Amino acid sequence: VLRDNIQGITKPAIRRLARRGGVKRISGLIYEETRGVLKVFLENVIRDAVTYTEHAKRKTVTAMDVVYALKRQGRTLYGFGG
Amino acid sequence: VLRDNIQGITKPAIRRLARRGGVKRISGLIYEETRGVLKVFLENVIRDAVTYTEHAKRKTVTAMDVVYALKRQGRTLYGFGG
Amino acid sequence: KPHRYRPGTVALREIRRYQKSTELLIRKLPFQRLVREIAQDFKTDLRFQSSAVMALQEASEAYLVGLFEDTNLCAIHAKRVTIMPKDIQLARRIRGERA
Amino acid sequence: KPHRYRPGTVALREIRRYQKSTELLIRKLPFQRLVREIAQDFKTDLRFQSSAVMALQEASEAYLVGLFEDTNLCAIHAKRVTIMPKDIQLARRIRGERA
Amino acid sequence: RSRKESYSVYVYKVLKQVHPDTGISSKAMGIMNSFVNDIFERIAGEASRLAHYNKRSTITSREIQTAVRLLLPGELAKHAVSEGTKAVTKYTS
Amino acid sequence: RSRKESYSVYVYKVLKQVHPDTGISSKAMGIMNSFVNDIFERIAGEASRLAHYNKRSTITSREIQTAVRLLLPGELAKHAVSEGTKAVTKYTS
Amino acid sequence: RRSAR
Amino acid sequence: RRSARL
Amino acid sequence: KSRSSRAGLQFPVGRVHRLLRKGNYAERVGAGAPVYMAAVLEYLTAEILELAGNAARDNKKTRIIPRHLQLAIRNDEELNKLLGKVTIAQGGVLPNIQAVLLP
Amino acid sequence: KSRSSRAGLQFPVGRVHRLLRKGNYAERVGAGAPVYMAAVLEYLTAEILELAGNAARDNKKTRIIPRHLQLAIRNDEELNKLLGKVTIAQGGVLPNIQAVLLP
DNA sequence: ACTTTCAGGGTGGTATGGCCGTAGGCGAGCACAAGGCTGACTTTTCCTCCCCTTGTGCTGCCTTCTGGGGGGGGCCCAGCTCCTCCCCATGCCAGGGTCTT
DNA sequence: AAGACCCTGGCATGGGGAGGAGCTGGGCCCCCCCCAGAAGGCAGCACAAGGGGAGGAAAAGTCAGCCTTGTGCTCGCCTACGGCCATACCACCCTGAAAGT
Repeated sequence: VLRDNIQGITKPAIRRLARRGGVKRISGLIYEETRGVLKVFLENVIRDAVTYTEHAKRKTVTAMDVVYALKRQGRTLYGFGG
Repeated sequence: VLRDNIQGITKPAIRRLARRGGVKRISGLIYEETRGVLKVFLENVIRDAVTYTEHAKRKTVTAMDVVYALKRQGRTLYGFGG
Repeated sequence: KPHRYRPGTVALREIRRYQKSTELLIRKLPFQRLVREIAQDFKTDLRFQSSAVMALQEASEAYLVGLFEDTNLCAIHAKRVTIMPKDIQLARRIRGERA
Repeated sequence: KPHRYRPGTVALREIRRYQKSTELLIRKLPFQRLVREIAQDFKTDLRFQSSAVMALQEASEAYLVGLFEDTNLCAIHAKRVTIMPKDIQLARRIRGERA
Repeated sequence: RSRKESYSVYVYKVLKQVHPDTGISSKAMGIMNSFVNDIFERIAGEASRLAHYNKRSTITSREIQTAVRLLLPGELAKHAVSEGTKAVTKYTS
Repeated sequence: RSRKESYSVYVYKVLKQVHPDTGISSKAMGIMNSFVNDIFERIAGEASRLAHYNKRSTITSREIQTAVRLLLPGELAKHAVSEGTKAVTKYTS
Repeated sequence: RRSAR
Repeated sequence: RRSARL
Repeated sequence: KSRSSRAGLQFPVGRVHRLLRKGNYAERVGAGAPVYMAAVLEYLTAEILELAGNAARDNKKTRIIPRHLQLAIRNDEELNKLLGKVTIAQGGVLPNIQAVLLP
Repeated sequence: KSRSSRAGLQFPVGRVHRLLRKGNYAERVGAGAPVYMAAVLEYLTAEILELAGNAARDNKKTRIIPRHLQLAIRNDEELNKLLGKVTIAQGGVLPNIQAVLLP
């Protein structure tokens, strides 16, 4: 069933994200923390993106719904339409 | 009102501000840092307030000019109109 | 010699006293002089409403109190009780005021 | 025995490699499954454009990279090089996300 | 000079509904007025964008309801929507 | 028959002005489109609020100029204001 | 008189 | 043919 | 009966409609839009006023002051999120000391 | 000639005028408002393109990719301040490492 | 490369905005005091910063199996477009109730 | 308490959006295969953390001084209001061309 896919954000993937941020040494408890942070961020944007989608009485979440949900969240994304 | 008016933010005044913030011990180099931080914040708000006033061809910086400048800064202030 | 409190108890008393109150903690005349000194660099011969200066003072004081709370968190992070300039700098950097 | 690099230089090698590149650092299919699973809790039988999931991934990865920069700053503040969950919590708290 | 109008009369009426024996000062009432103006501009501004996204020239209660959902967090949105939907139902009836 | 709105032609002309021998990718060009759409919405929104504050029903080059001053920081606003006034002077004359 | 949550 | 500030 | 009376509200349904039309948020404004917005604004105000009045009673006072409004907003996490970037003039701060600082 | 060419720009003065009128910003739009906005939009584009194009030349390339725009944007303090809360897709990050980092 | 939908021009009207004139009201400035707040000095004590030692937790290298990713194909549900027309929102005239001074 | 005026009512009207029909496009699902990478493990070592100690820099107390703040008055410059009138912008008719698929 579609459950526990947050483990698909593997330890090597988080290390790559941390390495791009300049981190050298990463504690073992970081990976559970980063997964909890990402889930909260995704839940926030997806909630607003779906709200835009049901407003237009649509069933497919467009790239522009995500851009609108991000922009209202505070973060503006360039390269997917305006 | 010509110069050296930043010193009017005296050391006891900054200590009272820190106590309201829950600070127990304050370093001796904090007061100079707090004065510079306050001055930068005031310059940003006043530049926006004066810009609003100059647009309306006025000479008196209204309380709404300050409220509008703060809202532009993302620092909405209640109690002075809106 | 008279009775002398150990350091820290008076600090806690001041913390409680100034967190229980809503007064402005900066003298009004020096702050008004500072505001007029800053604004004179943009437009000369300006005039200020009383409510304009009061709004500026309230905004500045709220901003400074919030920044000091963030600085206190940064100080506790480094295993300290004394707030240092580097704590303020880190709090401003994370907040975005210096990125 | 074969040569073994001293612990740490491989970290700078990876830092340079992953800061020079701009590719997405999370596998696309696991992230897509995660996005579809989160959105299932809001509305059932949803559909996603490919660019929708791409935008979500780009936003999430940029956000995580920025958060890790802030966490690294918090770690350096505490006289450390190993980032810990308390560093993430402090960076988020100063950023205003914890509220 | 012209007269100035705000929500002071209605805020007093709402306060009397919840707390019969509690008053409100002048400075507190000014904050309540600024709060109502702030939320009105937020909801209307979001509904303006929301209607423009769908190439709509009209702002309806659907636009307000979704703007409420976007802005109000958690259970604040849930209860506000029910109050807004209940009021509109009573209004049309 | 629905149109597609973009500044791709004009960004191409501007790019050929500053960099004669340099092209721009498809993804990079879509970034420039979002940037122009983003800044247009910022200045127009600021000019709209400036006209509303002074109870003005029109948006003039003075509203646009003040909006540029409020948004663009530092030497960006000084040069943007200078370029705008130079264009307007040429447009009328 | 008035209460919701 | 179009340069700007340094 | 006034429009607010029909909707059961104590807020200006008519004046909000004038505000919606005046603010050029759209070319046209629906009939039910002011009624929905006035109900939301009244519900939010009543929510704060009940919380602020409770704070005054806790502070054994019979009048609401800006400090009481600040206590209500910051204590409720739902209103705190809504008004996260909002400054209440003469509101003070929430009384809170970190445990590690205490003796 | 055309309105754009009369002002001496490359951006569409006519297209900007429609967007200002259609976007519900004010009941009327002046004659010089679209001309002023087009001049500013063209200037801001030329600044980024000149900086981004220089990035490709220094990175011994010939075509601008989203990475070059990010390098130009984040390196310029004025452009960085204007676009502080803006994410550039496929932009990566600026290569920067702390001083305490290096042994 | 073609076009057809948008760019550009001229004219009527009128609603918006500029210019003059005015009256008052608020903002800047000046005395005066008295005292509450500030600034400086001393003592000290307690926090900070440095050093050391170590044990644990992180890193680095290897091996192997798994699953992400790429190709190729098929469905069909959902999204976009055009006609119609019916119903809601707007504008104008008239009246009267309310909420601000 | 009075009344200025804005909200409600009634009616005529143009236009917007909602249903219906139709087409088609890509989102989803499946299958196969490969090899790049993740997961587990082991050896090593380096870093976080506790303990100890010196010193110096904040805190607390005391006291002398000063400059803030409350009260009162003057001047006069600015700002909101009102009226007159120019004029620039919107809508409509007409003609013509430009970049997007």
